[PDB]
Amino acid sequence: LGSILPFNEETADRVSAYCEKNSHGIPDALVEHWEWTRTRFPDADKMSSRLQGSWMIFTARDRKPKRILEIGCYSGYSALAWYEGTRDTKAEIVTLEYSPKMIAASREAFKKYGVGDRVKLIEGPAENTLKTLEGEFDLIFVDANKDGYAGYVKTILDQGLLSANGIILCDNVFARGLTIGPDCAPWLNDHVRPYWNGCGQALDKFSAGLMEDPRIDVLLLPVFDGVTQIRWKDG
Amino acid sequence: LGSILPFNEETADRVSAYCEKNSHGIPDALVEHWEWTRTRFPDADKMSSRLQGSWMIFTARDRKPKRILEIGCYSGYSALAWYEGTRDTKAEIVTLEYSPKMIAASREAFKKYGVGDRVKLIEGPAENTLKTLEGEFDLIFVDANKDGYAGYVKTILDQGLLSANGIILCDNVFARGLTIGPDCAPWLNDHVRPYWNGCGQALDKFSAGLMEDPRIDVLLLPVFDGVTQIRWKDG
Repeated sequence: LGSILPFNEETADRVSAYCEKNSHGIPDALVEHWEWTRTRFPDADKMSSRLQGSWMIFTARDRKPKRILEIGCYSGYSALAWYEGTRDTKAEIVTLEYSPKMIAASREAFKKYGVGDRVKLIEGPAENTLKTLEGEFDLIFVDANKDGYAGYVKTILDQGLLSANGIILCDNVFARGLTIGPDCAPWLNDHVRPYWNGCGQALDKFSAGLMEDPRIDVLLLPVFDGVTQIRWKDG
Repeated sequence: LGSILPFNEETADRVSAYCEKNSHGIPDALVEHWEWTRTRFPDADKMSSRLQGSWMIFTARDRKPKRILEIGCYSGYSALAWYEGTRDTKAEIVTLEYSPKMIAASREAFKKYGVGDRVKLIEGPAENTLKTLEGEFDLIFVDANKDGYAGYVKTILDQGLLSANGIILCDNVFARGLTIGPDCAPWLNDHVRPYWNGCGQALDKFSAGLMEDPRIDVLLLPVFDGVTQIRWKDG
């Protein structure tokens, strides 16, 4: 038997709002950023919910990571979540982004937000800029091109970019359900179905490959759009 | 739009099985106890998958708590998961139960598994026994009587049973969706619906009440049957 409650669209949305009502919210400045991102960007679908911002901030305050790595910055929403969750420690936040528009968008938001230089944006293809990083990170958040997740994790592990007691959090691993199977997101609009199906197929192979890597513990958590947790096996 | 993917019953079960297939499984000895629990208590109407077992183990290996408290032992499945995930740190596990058949099942299981060295089962009304505990716990798992959650958490916080860096995880907070409202679980078996509706009312009052406590950060995570994370507010 299963670990997922079945909801229709209306009710899933309603239960999300219930979680937000009954979870501490994100700071006002991050709400304003979120609303702005939604207003400014057509592809604003790539950005998390307010609840997910709460989850990122909770996670940071709980784990207290010393360095955070983020693969995929988009409009900086999640970077600013990590920044908020780490004010007491002034953790370093390294975030990688490929898209010139998102790069500009992010520096813009980061500028505006008043973040100090502990937030560092590195520009260029992540598969390459990842390889150049020094040291190790306590929390790594992966949410860039879905067809690149397998490569990213491989580089993280190979070069020891994940600290001993760190975790990798990979986002959107379900591809709305299409990671599991083509008939698993019947509600998707026709114009985005080819995209999610492509992602789903790549994330399926990604997920399978993780199970073949004897260095790590893997937990695919059925929350949000699917979150894979990865840690170094103790073992 | 929200943070929860909509799935019909069939598809939700398929996605659940996908998560199990693509997460490290629980040990053979724990699979055996899981089977035993489903047989001995076939009317349990209990959500406790292998995946949740994987989650509990991953969580303990990750967080490395020095001591674990759980309120609601049932058949000892979760206690044994905690045991597995804390093998190399020798963590103390204190579990509270009041049902005589559950106490019986758990003692038999704990003896068969050989986990008595560091699993301590405390018998009696958890309301009262919880208050007798001393020290602090790094991880607290609450899954007992749902009308009790508010009183358990208040005792935990008032007596400082939660360590500074610890977390409380409260399970089944959604009551199958009925916490959010009576129309939120149309798939549910009507023979258990009065029961879960009653739980849902209590858990709604519980969730609202958590938001009024200035001492804590709260996140209601839409995973499994609803998991509330609680920590001390910084700080």
